[PDB]
Amino acid sequence: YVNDPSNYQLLIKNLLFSPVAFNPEQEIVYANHRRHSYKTFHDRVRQFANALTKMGVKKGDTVAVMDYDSHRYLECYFAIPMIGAKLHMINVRLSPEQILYTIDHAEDDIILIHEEFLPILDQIKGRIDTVTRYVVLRDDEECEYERLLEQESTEYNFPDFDENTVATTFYTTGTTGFPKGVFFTHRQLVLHTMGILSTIGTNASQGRLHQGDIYMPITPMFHVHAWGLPYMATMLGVKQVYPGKYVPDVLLNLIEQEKVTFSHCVPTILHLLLSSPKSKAMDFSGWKVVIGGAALPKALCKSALERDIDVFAGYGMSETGPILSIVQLTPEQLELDVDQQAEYRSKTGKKVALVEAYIVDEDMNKLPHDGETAGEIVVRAPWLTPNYYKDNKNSKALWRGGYLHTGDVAHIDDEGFIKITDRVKDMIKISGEWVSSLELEDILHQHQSVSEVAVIGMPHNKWGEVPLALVTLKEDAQVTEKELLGFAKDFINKGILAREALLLKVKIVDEIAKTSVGKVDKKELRKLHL
Amino acid sequence: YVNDPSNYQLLIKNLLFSPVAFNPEQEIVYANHRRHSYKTFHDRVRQFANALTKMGVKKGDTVAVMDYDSHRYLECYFAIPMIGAKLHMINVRLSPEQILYTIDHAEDDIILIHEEFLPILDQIKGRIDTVTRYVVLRDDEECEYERLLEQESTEYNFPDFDENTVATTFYTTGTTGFPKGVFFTHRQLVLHTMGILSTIGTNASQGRLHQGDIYMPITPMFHVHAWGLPYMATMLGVKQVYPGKYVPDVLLNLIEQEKVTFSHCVPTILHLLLSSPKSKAMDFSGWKVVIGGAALPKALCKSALERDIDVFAGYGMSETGPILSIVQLTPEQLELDVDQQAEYRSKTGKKVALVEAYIVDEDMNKLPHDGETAGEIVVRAPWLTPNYYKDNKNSKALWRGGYLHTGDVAHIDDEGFIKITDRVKDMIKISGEWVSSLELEDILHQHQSVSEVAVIGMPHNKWGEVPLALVTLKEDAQVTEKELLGFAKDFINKGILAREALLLKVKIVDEIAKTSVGKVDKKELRKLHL
Amino acid sequence: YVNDPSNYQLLIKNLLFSPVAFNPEQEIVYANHRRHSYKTFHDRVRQFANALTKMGVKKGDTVAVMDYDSHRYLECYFAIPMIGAKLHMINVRLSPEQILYTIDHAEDDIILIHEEFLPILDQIKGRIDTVTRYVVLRDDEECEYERLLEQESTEYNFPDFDENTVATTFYTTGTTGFPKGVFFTHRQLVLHTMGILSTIGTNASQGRLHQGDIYMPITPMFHVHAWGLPYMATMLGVKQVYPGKYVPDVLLNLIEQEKVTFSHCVPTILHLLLSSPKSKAMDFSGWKVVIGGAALPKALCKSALERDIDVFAGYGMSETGPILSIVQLTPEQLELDVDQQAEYRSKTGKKVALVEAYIVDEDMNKLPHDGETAGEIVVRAPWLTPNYYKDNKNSKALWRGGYLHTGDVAHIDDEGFIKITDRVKDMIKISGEWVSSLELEDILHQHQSVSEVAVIGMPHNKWGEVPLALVTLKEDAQVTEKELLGFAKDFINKGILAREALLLKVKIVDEIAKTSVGKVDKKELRKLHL
Repeated sequence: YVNDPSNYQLLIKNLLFSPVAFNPEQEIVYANHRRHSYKTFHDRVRQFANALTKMGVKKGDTVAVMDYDSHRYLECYFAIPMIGAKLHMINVRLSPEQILYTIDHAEDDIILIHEEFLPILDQIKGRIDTVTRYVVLRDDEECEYERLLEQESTEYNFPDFDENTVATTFYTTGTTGFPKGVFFTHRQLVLHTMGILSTIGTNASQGRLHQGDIYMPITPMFHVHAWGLPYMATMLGVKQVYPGKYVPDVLLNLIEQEKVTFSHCVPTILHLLLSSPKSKAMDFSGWKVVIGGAALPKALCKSALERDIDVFAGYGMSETGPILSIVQLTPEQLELDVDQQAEYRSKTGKKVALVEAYIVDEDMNKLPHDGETAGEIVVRAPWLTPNYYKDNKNSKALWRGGYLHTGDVAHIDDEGFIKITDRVKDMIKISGEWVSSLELEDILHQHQSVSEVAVIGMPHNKWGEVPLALVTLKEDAQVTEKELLGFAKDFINKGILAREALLLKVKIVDEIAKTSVGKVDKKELRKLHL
Repeated sequence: YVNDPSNYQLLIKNLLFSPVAFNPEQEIVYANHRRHSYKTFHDRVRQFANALTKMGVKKGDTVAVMDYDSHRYLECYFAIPMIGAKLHMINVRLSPEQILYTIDHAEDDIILIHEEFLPILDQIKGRIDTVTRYVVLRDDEECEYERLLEQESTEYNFPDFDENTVATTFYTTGTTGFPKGVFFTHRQLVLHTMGILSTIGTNASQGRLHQGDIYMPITPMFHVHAWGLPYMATMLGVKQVYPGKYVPDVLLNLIEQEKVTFSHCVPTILHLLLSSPKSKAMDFSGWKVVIGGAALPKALCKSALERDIDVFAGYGMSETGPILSIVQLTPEQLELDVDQQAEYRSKTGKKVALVEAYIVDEDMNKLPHDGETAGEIVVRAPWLTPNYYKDNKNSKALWRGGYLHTGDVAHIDDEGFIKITDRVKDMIKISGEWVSSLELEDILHQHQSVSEVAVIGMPHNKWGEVPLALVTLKEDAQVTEKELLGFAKDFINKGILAREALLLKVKIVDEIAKTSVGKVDKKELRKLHL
Repeated sequence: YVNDPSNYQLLIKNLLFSPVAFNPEQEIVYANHRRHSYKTFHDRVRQFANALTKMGVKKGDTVAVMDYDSHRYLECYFAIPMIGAKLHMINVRLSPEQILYTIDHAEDDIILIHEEFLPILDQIKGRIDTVTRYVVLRDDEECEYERLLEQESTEYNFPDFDENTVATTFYTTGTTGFPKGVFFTHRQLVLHTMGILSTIGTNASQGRLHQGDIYMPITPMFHVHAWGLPYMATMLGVKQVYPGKYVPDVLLNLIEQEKVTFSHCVPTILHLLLSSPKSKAMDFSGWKVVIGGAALPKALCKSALERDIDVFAGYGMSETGPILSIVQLTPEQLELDVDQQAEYRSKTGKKVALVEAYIVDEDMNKLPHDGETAGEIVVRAPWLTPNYYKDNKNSKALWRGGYLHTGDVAHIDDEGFIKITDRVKDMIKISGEWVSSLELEDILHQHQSVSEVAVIGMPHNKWGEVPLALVTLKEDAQVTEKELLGFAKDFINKGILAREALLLKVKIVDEIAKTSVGKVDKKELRKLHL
């Protein structure tokens, strides 16, 4: 590759070696395990580059990583792409067969795997080909990664190449029969970091990330590049703390002792942290957790707001950067009380810089943003995956009509706020309208003797797909289906026949199938019940 | 596509419409079901082309087929490639998960499936994407294929395109963790037909296929294009009989009544046909079955020769055309008695026209053809798959050193005869030599109280991989491991320590794992026992 | 040239070193002169390659050959093309001026010429340029070719190149004012060999070439690559005998002593062999001569059939491979008596594999194959010359309408049999119909006092071109033109005015002009008489 120095390429090496702020004394902390300055971080990155070069990794090669959140993952986030190789992030929460399929599909050359992830490999070891070396990662000095790093020198001349070379890749289950692989380039990652920093960094007084913060992820970090946060924090040169195993008590201790101010987690982890007895006497009025997993509930937002936590939501769908929208509060919205606060903070949010985000039905129409007309979200951003890896027809459906299809049905307010109502496949197509099953699930969950509710659709000649409810009862709770029918019929304000209460067809089931991540298997319930 | 008429392209349409001999009165017979002349066959091919065009199949599309041997499969062998689409042959003997993986990998658009293969689809129906239409095939008039054909006209202008467009594809399990997809072009198929017709058609008086024969396959016909035989017979314009379900009594009745003279099957089916009571009073002295499945045994060849059957072996490995070598007997070899006949007819054979077939060790050396020096077979033929579909590193190992690697270890006689001794992965690497486990399996199977034997290797510091035997005993047979050790030690004439009898390590196991095809799972036994 | 080993090229070296059968003990025999095994043949081919390399012959060079049928011509058929050079076959039966024109047009670099062809060169020696070396060939040890071969080693690495490189070329007089040069590639020759072997090798019991035959050409072998037979026999590894001078007694002795079973000759040579006194006590019931020169007569076929000779006809026109059609007899046609045998064996035949062979008038229409509608034969085959060398407008007329024009007018039966009736230029265009002069020549030759007859056309205002007969009388035979007119008028069953007997215009001429090959100079008779 030959490049004229006038022509500038957006590379991750520019993100690391030309940050907004660089403090050599700033420290990266791995929880109760290790602590080293930014200068040591740069030296270790160069050592890792030398070690990867020594093992035969080249520009076209792929390196797979399988561990928790640590300094090693942060070093892999940089060193591998800067060599030019591909960083394959493996979802350790998938089934061993799916993990093996992803490894075979991506054709990884070297695998770095944590010690306590070894049994998962042990049952798919012989099935794996195309892999030459396994590096075992440990939390003590007997780590193979540490022994590999301590042999190399801290001197590397990082090459310059085209900004469109692929840097990272990972696989998402989605709704297809096999996991789909998404990929991004150096330019896309750099632009995502810059745009999100411009969006959330310029807010007046709420939900802003600045150079005085202390960062600590609470998301798995093999999903969606941990929302791009580790790239951003390194760009700001802020203190970074990595917890590892995600134990609520260790997390609370790290927040108290390291003075963490910025984080991102999911509603389940936030609820566990808030309900922990250790947290009842902990100061929380400096913390700005970002909830992005799925559908931050209003009650959880209220409970966090009563603890003086700047909690706000964001949207990302694992092939869109991921960040597309974040709730931002104008100064006259900060003076509202906790109910109006929790109303706004639980929304999907306004689109971030350089995002279009139209609402569109089938045949691509541009339904207005009145605030109640729902439709599928289609976006155009500088950091979208062009297609699926080694796929043709799903790639065509992904970019149908010239826009990326999110698969989420939402309505957009006149002021720009987005409120996601359901998923495209989960919409019940009664007659000629489209009701969202989420509000029926919420209504049925309001019952005192109901634990979990799943709503699906079953064919019906005159009224299309009609709804069906599977409910799980509580301890020593036995309410007949007629009682639940009356409970749902009690509510008002909905369309269709009367209030669409003649076809609820609620049934009581002991258990509801869930994915390996922990999400209801609506497809399967469809297979089981129809 | 624009072509100068002077420039000639080798296409399957030339194979069908410009045969060696064309008799409109010659008939194709589907067993006790249907019987129609060659003119009707051409009309049905044109009707199928029109029907496929009507459903939206185009040049780049793929059509999958799942049924037994019938006129419909013969029509699919032609019509789909002549449109320019890809014919994906699905192995119905694989597990449903493997079948689903192959369907997802090949991205089939339309699936033609037999009725009694429906349950297999029923458990993978929802997992399947990228498929638009399913056509159910039946043996009566309610077949969807027949109803689709009877609407179209018998008039089609078949296009002309580049001879390098892919025509057929199918998947082989091999030794990898996932099935590997191989593909061939129109030119390769035409050249394979022409070369094999030139090779076996020009023999003096034994094992020759000519225009007066009657053809009937006994191989699954989704493997290896049924050895290319259906293409060849259609080229010769000979009578063709398709049995379907492969029931030994129906097969014998078809051979008796249709006067079948040429066939290809596997040793198991041949043994079942020979041992059937119905066959004890059947005339067999016009039949020229070709055995190509795997390792035709000498005893079976003798038993068939005592029934006046011209039985001979052929070699094909599912990515080599498949035909690479066929045994051909010189006129002074026909005067030998049954023992010398069965010696020669059970060999791998001499290479067919336009085949190189060298013997080669690691680092690619060209060990001489002395008759006892074993090595891996590497070939160069006009009908080899260039690589594996959507694969990189296995493709590199397939064509390592500039030759296609068969994976079979054999020795070549000075006269050109090849004798396959084992598989590359199944070789036991004791010390510095390579013993073949097949002869030890044969020796141990010679015991009176032994049913089946599997030989594997287990590590040993001073002598590399050493052999281990897993044996299954007969009804009320109990012989200790020491007795089998002495039985193996009784024989002579082998190298290594004494006769390599200090490490046999024979063990008795109730059952031995087998593939879905019925072959021992040596990899698994390795996983289970070590 | 760089080639990926996966990409296979069809080369003559593959035809020689990868045959159907290779027997090192099989011998090539030059009549009463030399006899050497196939291993010696391969060694001599390598030696000739080394010798040609030593003289400066390169890929683009051309080597001309001028001799009879011998081992040297067979070695030139292989060695020259395998180097990549062009083999120019010179017709030694042409006039010295035509030979000189062909040499100048083809620009030969080295000329190999037999001793007794030296006088022909002596009168055109000074006129020749662009030629650097002359190699004199002799039948004794003083041959320059033998002395050149005995210096080189038997070791050559034959290169691999594109399959579309030109291999052979030769010149045909045709109907143009100067000889026209045709050329073929390696791929075309290999495909011709494979296709004809597939066509004639797969016949049931008549007219088949197999690996147990003994081959001996009786055609000049500088015409039409000797019908491709020497390439085919070498591919089958059969014994080959080369007679040389074509003396009938030497030919009969070779057939008797070498046990020749397959041959190809012309009707004149066959008649000379059958009428020889030596042949009256010779066994002929193993011989399968192929007649392909021109228009095998029915009487000669009957006479050969009474001698128990499997005599059959073939069609080739010197720019079509040459083989296009061969008569093949179905098993129920072998049971007919000698008259019906001679009827079928004298026909042009059915088209061989991969040949289209439509019948077409001017403006390219596709007149039906009823069996009596005549038209010009146009073909599409994998082994047709794209054009004439260094020619433009004749090349356009050769491939007019997208098909190669044979120049022969024939009718095709409903069963596929072709019967050539005349040449396009020799058709008499009376009024609005086209009569063939061949049947009038046959009718007039039936007279008892007639030796030879030539029919031409002369203008006539109201009836287009009308026929004219030039006849030669026998010894002391004097029949007036009126007697011949009445003799022709006696016959019946023809169209046009009455029986087209009012314009015969028969004339008696002492001699009729003939080409240097021995064919009537109809153009010249047109020039002389009109």
